[PDB]
Amino acid sequence: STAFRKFYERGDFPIALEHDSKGNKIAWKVEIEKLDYHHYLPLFFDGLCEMTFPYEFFARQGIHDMLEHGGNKILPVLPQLIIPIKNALNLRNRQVICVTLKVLQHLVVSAEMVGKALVPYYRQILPVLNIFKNNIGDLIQETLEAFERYGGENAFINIKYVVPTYESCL
Amino acid sequence: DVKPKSVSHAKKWSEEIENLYRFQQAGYRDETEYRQVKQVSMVDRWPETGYVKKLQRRDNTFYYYNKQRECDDKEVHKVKIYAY
Ligand SMILES: [Cl-]
Repeated sequence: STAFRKFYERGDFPIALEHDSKGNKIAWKVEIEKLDYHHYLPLFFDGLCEMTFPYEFFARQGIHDMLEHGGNKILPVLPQLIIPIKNALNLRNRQVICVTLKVLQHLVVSAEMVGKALVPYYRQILPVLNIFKNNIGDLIQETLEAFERYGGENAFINIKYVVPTYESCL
Repeated sequence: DVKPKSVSHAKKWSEEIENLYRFQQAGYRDETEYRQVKQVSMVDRWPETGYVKKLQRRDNTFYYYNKQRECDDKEVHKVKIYAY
């Protein structure tokens, strides 16, 4: 939020603040594989709250590229992402929720064991979804099924504990 | 409950190795174990180099580290590199 905006204007923001006429790709000043994800990834997740142009564009594109190319750099940082995820979701803004759920789907397929590691944090991040359970209702179901799919044997029941109405036939 | 699976020994000194050195001197595998054990906002680092500046140990004493490289080429081999 304010944290991300400060980040955005600093020389150490790793993305070049420029637009190419060819398309909407972001240009990295610094190679992604060279970033300490312990520092940078939570800063980008702070941007989930962002709804203002151009902050939200760089937050979203940045998260996406770092998740896509993070490899084994992502899982070690998972605990640091939970509070920014929770904070975004608990705003109870549908647009922010829809971006955050798509991000979460990317997160749990981004690397091995990440879906499994998310399970102990279900109770921190799922509760607001009950308000918007059934468009956002379908996105929620879809997201919960991703969590189950890549979350190991203990995933269904922990989803169900937090989201009592959850059902699934994978 | 996030913990590495495989372990290798470092080959050539690098920035990454320097920092692993500093964590392990203080009794931590890496920044992930450090943040598990202690409640950490950010890690104190040297602005110019990004090197770890200070760490709190498990007995609550503190280790401080120099602005420039500390890992002697001799010591490089002893730095453990953890998997995931
Ligand atoms: Cl994404």
